Amino acid sequence: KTFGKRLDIASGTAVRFEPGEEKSVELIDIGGNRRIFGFNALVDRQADNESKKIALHRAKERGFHGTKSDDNYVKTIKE
Amino acid sequence: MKLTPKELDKLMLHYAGELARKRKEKGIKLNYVEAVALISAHIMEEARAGKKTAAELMQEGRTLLKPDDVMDGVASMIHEVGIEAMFPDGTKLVTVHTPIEANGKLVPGELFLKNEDITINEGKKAVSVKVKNVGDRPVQIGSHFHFFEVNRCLDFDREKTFGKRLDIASGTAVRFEPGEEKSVELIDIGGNRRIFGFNALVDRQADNESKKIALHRAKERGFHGTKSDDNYVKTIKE
Amino acid sequence: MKKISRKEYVSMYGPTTGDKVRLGDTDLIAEVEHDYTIYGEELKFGGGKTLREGMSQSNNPSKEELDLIITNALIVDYTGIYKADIGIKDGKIAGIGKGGNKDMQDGVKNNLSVGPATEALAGEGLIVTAGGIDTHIHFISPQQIPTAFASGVTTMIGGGTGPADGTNATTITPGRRNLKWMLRAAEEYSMNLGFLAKGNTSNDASLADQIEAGAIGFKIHEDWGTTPSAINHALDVADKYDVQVAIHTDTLNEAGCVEDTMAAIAGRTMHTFHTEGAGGGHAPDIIKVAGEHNILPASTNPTIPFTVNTEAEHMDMLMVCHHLDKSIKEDVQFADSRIRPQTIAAEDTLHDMGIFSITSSDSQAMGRVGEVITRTWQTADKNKKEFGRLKEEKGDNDNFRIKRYLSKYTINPAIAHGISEYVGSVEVGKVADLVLWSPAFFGVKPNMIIKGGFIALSQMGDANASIPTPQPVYYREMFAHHGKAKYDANITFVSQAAYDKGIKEELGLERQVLPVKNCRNITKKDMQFNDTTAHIEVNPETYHVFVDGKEVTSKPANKVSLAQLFSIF
Ligand code: NI
Ligand code: NI
Repeated sequence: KTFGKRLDIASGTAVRFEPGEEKSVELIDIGGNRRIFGFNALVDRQADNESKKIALHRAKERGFHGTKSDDNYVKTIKE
Repeated sequence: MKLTPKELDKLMLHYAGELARKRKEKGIKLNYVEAVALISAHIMEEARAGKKTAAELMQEGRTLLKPDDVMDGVASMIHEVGIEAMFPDGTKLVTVHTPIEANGKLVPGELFLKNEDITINEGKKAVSVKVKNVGDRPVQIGSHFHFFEVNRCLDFDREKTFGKRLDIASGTAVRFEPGEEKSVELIDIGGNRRIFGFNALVDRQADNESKKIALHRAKERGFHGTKSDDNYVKTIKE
Repeated sequence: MKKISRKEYVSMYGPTTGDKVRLGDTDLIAEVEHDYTIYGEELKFGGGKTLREGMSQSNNPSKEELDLIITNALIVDYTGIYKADIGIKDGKIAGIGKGGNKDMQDGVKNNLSVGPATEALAGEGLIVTAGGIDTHIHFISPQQIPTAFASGVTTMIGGGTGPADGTNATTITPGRRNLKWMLRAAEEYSMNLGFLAKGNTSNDASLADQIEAGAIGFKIHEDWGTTPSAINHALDVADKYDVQVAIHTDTLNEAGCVEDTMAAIAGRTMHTFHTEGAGGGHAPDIIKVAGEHNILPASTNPTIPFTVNTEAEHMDMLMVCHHLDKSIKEDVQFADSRIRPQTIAAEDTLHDMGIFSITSSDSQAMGRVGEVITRTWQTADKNKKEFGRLKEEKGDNDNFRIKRYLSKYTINPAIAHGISEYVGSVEVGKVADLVLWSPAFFGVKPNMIIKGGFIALSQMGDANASIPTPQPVYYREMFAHHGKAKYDANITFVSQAAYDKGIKEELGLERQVLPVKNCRNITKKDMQFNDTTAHIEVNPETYHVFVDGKEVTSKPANKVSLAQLFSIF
């Protein structure tokens, strides 16, 4: 539910998560061209539904918690 | 005649041997050059005659000169005489090993060694790993090969061998015959422990973090004795 | 053959083999290991002395005649602590040894020949070390350069464009045009200079362009975003160009924790700034990377040595630079996870153990550019007071500890940034960047700086006085500091790629331009006297530090040496 999104807070502010802390946050869509490069190298391309599957698969392979990408993943020609 | 450079060199060698034989007939004790040339010229003439095989000539080159026929020190200087001769079936290399036996005391270049042993890889603790060759072909491993990345047909506990090499003399090797099983000693690799090549299983700094990547790569590529746990978690660079 | 008492001999020519000298007001004792002199043939300059035409200056000199010779110098270097004469020819160290005239003296080699072209510098009773190398410079103000020069630093490596907010946080000179600005500004200064580019990008072309524009490496700083993707890309480009990478890791653990950063590094060579983490880094356990083979761990001087005033000072400093508020619990939580007196205490002992290998400044960015050397020797003195004499000592001296701490700001940073073939030690063939110390003032206030084989800075009295000694005496620019002479005495370090493309001629640079080299194939094992690798664990709750299973800590100091005895302010 958080793909292509960022925190809906004041620019340059931050949200802290203490060890064991649980809280809810607000997320808005990223603007502009929605070209996501860096951050964990999970997308590194245009953000859309087709790239969300690649990102979910990469996240699951790299042990990012809360990632549920369906098994029997079908690879594309460029991953 | 259409003589080649090889034919001119061999003609010169034949007449050097002829001079050596003449001097031996006169009763002169031959020196290093004369002995070498005499053996070489005899082998060439025998091969020209075409009545003997190359192995026969290898054995016959050792009976030409008795120890009393050469100067003191000559026998210990001639380890092996090699000569290429043309037989009826073409050019073959004939090498005579230790043609002359030593009879005097003069040894040029004689080595006077201390009787103390050399301790190699001092300060390196050696572990022992049992290895079996389940393949049908012989495998030989050198002293500085990263033993984790040996032929995938060898079966052993690969996890215990990561970042290690054989604790043997530098430039020597351990052989594994098909089906052979034996234990070897492994020491840690020294220096910066930067392992590049060998199967492209590490290609980075050797440490515990990279041992997991190496184990996973080895298991995916079918290296025997590799037990890397399932549910492997990939890193950002693999 | 005559007998001379040791007292008068040392008063005339300095300490000889077996003599010991205290360093500053500390407890560190240096013992002279060897002497290159022939007793009775010492070089002395003055009226009626030996350094005269036909006696010690040759009337038929060799063709490798020296420009400058330093007589009877006590060399303190990582290669040893010994007495010799240092000969300088053409900006390089030409020889170390006896020195003199072969016509009248026995053991003189052609590279140590004193002739009519040689200047004499007396070093009897003085210490010669290599110029210091500071590798964590924020180029915030040009006035930092004279301040570091007067403390014994001869090479500054870092990044920045000035008092801009990006530079106030990061040692980054971003992009080709800003690199050109700083490279042309560098022509002003008496200092060896090299600049780090921005590594905080995932664009390989942008990374490569900065290296080809003259940068000697990358800085990855969390203020520009220290993410695993940027780390991976920057390391790939650096491996292709043979330049160093420095990193200021993510304190907020935003993209990952310390092990994720190590996974992004992927076993490649990395230079970590302020590894203990008060200056930034994964809270609370960045310090664990100081035991890894591929890490070159450095510390910044504000945390060493650990004192009673350290924690409160760092807390208030953090509240100011980050504009934090004491009434906000989240700002307090950030501050508490950041300071950690436990890691600060552990850092001193890790320096004593050889786990930390480099000392640096973090200048005007929570660090003091004129105090790297002084705080290094204060840390050494505090560690000797607490833990006693090291077990690696050979004799009633502290020679091993002296070498270990001296390497932290001379040879190890030079190896780390690929300049150890030019600077970093008193060795033949190297650039003559030398510092003269009187032992009473060792580590805090030097006598003079020799830059490129010529005197560039020295203590000096008033210009109208009949002699150079009378008051007021302070550090003044010498002749190598001025005119076109400063272009011959100073080096601008660039990458090999930029050097091959003629960066010197393209930008019209008059300083010497040299390429850095051998940056990617070095590990923690390449640091002199600081090559200890160990498994470091940090408790997530108590913030305690364990090295190889044993807790490591130091106690704070209520008073340090080399501080209030030597300075009016
Ligand atoms: Ni920093
Ligand atoms: Ni900094």
